[PDB]
Amino acid sequence: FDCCLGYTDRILHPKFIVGFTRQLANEGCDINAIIFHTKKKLSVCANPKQTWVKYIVRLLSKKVKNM
Amino acid sequence: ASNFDCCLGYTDRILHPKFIVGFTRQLANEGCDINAIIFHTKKKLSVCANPKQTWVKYIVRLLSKKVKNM
Repeated sequence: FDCCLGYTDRILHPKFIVGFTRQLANEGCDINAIIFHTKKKLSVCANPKQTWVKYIVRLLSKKVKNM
Repeated sequence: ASNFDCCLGYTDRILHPKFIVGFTRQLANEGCDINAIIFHTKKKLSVCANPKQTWVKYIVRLLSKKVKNM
């Protein structure tokens, strides 16, 4: 994605996610977004304020501590 | 589908947090030889980084804390 202009409505499970990128408003794009990177080598634009989005990011972060 | 582009080693060049916009985790238990943190940048040039290093752990934690507050 160059800029996310809209968001997915489909909740993903944490096991499917290998990473994320943050898009910030006024840093090249007009809205904020979390871009999830999946095990299928696809990406998904997600609403940063949604619970499931924060949940995946929290779990990814905790795993990195185990590394 | 294709096999993942494993990092085989880690950069020695520490990056400023302001240039890191995301990361992907590479896990040895998913078949690559080593664990790695693959940092993503605005230019789309990704960097292989050592998960045990302080500069890496800081940036991963910082991105995560910022996301929580968004």
